Amino acid sequence: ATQGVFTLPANTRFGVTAFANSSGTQTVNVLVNNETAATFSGQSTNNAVIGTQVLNSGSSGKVQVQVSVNGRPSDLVSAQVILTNELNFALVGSEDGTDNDYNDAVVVINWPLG
Amino acid sequence: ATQGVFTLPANTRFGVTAFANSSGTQTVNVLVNNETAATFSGQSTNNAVIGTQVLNSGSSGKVQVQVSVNGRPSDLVSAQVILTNELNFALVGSEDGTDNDYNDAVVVINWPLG
Amino acid sequence: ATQGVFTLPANTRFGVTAFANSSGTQTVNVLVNNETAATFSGQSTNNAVIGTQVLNSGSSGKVQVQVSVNGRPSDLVSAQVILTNELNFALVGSEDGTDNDYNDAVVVINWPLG
Amino acid sequence: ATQGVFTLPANTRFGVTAFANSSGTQTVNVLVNNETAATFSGQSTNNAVIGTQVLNSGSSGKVQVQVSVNGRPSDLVSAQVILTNELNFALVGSEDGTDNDYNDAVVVINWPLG
Ligand SMILES: *C(=O)C[C@@H]1O[C@@H](C)[C@@H](O)[C@@H](O)[C@@H]1O
Ligand SMILES: *C(=O)C[C@@H]1O[C@@H](C)[C@@H](O)[C@@H](O)[C@@H]1O
Ligand SMILES: *C(=O)C[C@@H]1O[C@@H](C)[C@@H](O)[C@@H](O)[C@@H]1O
Ligand SMILES: *C(=O)C[C@@H]1O[C@@H](C)[C@@H](O)[C@@H](O)[C@@H]1O
Ligand SMILES: [Ca+2]
Ligand SMILES: [Ca+2]
Ligand SMILES: [Ca+2]
Ligand SMILES: [Ca+2]
Ligand SMILES: [Ca+2]
Ligand SMILES: [Ca+2]
Ligand SMILES: [Ca+2]
Ligand SMILES: [Ca+2]
Repeated sequence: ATQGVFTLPANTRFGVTAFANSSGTQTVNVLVNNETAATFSGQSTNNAVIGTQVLNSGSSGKVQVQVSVNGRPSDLVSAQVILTNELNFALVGSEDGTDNDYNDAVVVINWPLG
Repeated sequence: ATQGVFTLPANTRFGVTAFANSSGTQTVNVLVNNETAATFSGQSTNNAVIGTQVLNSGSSGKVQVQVSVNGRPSDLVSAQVILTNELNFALVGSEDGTDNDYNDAVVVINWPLG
Repeated sequence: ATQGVFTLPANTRFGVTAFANSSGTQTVNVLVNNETAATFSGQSTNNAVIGTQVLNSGSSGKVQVQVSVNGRPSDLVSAQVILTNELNFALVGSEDGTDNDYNDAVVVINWPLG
Repeated sequence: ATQGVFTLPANTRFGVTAFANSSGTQTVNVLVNNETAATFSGQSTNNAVIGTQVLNSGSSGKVQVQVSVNGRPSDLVSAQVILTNELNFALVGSEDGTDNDYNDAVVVINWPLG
């Protein structure tokens, strides 16, 4: 199944934050309407924040997260969860190796903001 | 129901990160085994990270998030989600006022790390 | 926070199914735009299906699950989860007493159908 | 990533229920101890319940859902959600064709019971 693709409400501000847990340097690309809107790159085995940014979902609402390590795409897992019919999380994990911890880059998208 | 209480695997490192979206100054207490382990505070209407830390869940695994603003406990919402039977998110939103956006302090707990 | 309220897409067929795990007889009311659209009643301590139905989310998309035992509202817990940006679950648990198992009536809403 | 595999608490009763939404007849296999513990079969495009059962999660607690249509494995998507730290849902969708609706068989596992 496709993973890391989410339809946000259109024209809505959202936060995106990435954490790293791997010996490999992680590159996280965030696309809005198929166009790169943010890129974070960092390395940590202690869950450091390698980037955080406020974006806007634009006219289409389409948001896609991609993760790669030294140019190789990581395998993604994702889901969206909504609490009290209001608070939204779009969640991504990724695996760059063999251990299937799926935390090598962890990406959290949250909305609404403000 | 009770919200913001999670049973993590015991003796396991986890990340905890808080974001703010409110005119009010948020005070976020993170309790492990019923004792305060971290306190994040700050103010933002733009989803700023007001704290991020690595903690150990200890012998009980019990982690609780509490949020105060204006000297009163915010109303909390929460859930835990597990992806590919490996990657865990414990999610918290909170409401300090009347608009029920539930984003005034947003807390993300993630594990495993490393 | 309000629980058991979900915004579905307008005019969309959805499934609703309820299970019982309590000595109390469970009554599950499903409202679509604030009007009762289905009602299930039954008693089981073994997860029996007390009702399943297909409904239409109608013009508003607003679907509300209420659970009561002989007219007394149970405490509710709920969330929505979306898998691969397409498959939606709206989940409800409920507690009619003191033990906090939250399974006394369990309600699953799923869409799309077909 | 692997989908449809969940760690339940060991030696614990759980409910498993499947719904069908496809022209193809769905075959849902539920494994405990890596061995088939239940199989549900049926055909519906209207979310019919094609099986519901109570099982014990066994020695390991590992429960796996597989779905096939005329013997061909469907692609699976899954996640687990925990509400109020008590009520657990393990959720599966499956895709037998080209439309990416992932509802062709929908499987819900819930625990605890009683
Ligand atoms: C090696 O590069 C694998 C890599 O880094 C490890 C430290 C660990 O985080 C592993 O999960 C990750 O795939
Ligand atoms: C007043 O302090 C209310 C408060 O701040 C607003 C800017 C908005 O974020 C609202 O959701 C929050 O409760
Ligand atoms: C009353 O007996 C309590 C009630 O029924 C029990 C059998 C058990 O399911 C409990 O969770 C429920 O609240
Ligand atoms: C075959 O026709 C495809 C199959 O059945 C359809 C009626 C629809 O449910 C589709 O999602 C499913 O894959
Ligand atoms: Ca890894
Ligand atoms: Ca890792
Ligand atoms: Ca608010
Ligand atoms: Ca706010
Ligand atoms: Ca109960
Ligand atoms: Ca019960
Ligand atoms: Ca399909
Ligand atoms: Ca289908």
